[PDB]
Amino acid sequence: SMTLPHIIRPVEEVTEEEIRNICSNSREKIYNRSLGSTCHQCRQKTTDTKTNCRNPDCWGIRGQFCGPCLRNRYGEEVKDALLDPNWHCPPCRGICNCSFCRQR
Amino acid sequence: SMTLPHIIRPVEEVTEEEIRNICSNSREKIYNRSLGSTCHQCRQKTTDTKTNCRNPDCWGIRGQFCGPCLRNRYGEEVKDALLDPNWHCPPCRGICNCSFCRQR
DNA sequence: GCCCTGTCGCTGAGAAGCGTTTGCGT
DNA sequence: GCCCTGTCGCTGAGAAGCGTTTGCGT
Ligand SMILES: [Mg+2]
Ligand SMILES: [Mg+2]
Ligand SMILES: [Mg+2]
Ligand SMILES: [Mg+2]
Ligand SMILES: [Mg+2]
Ligand SMILES: [Mg+2]
Ligand SMILES: [Zn+2]
Ligand SMILES: [Zn+2]
Ligand SMILES: [Zn+2]
Ligand SMILES: [Zn+2]
Ligand SMILES: [Zn+2]
Ligand SMILES: [Zn+2]
Repeated sequence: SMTLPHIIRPVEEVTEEEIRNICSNSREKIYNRSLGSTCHQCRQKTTDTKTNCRNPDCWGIRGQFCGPCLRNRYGEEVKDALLDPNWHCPPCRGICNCSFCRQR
Repeated sequence: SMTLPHIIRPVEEVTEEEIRNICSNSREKIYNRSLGSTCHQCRQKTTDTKTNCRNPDCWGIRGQFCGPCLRNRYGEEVKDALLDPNWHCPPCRGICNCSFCRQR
């Protein structure tokens, strides 16, 4: 299988450092092929904090969104999403507008 | 990867025995977990001859249909499909009416 | 030029087959 | 009953991240 396992992170396990590491400008991202995480929207693998979809039916990394992409494409803040126990990713809500999902 | 490789069989390599082995009644199928092939429509893995999708963009076993399913669900004969160099499976044509594909 | 500082292309990827499985009531 | 002899449920499955990548011309 090519799919990375999806693990749901509880809201009470979100730390201050992770909140401070949410990207505020896409040009300031730090790339890392091993420790980074890929944002579903912009498809860049970087070390900034990204969202975690808490829908049990979600899979893979489709639920991971960076700071700028979540606010610019959906008007939501990553910090609010990380502290929301019922937050579902735009792919799970069927409203993703990335270049791949809006084709069909 | 869980996907079986898709191999396109040329029309000139279809033999008489394979044509004679096309299923004419679903109750007469012979099941075999190792040598059988799965029909996409009825999801039964049997030894009767099934279609081969010749679209290069096809993948997996979605293009394999048994005799009764092809004629009853799409009005096409497996023998005609096997001898058609440009035959595409109903999933490739977006007209599949199996229980999984017609949901969405 | 303006303010809200932003994004898509490409490769290879995209289940399969078991059990609980065989038409409609027009 | 009829003729054309038929089909769905369930489990686990359903990419990810590289390069060619950063708003519109209203
Ligand atoms: Mg391939
Ligand atoms: Mg069986
Ligand atoms: Mg009815
Ligand atoms: Mg799973
Ligand atoms: Mg790179
Ligand atoms: Mg324009
Ligand atoms: Zn992003
Ligand atoms: Zn999700
Ligand atoms: Zn998307
Ligand atoms: Zn079949
Ligand atoms: Zn096909
Ligand atoms: Zn189908």
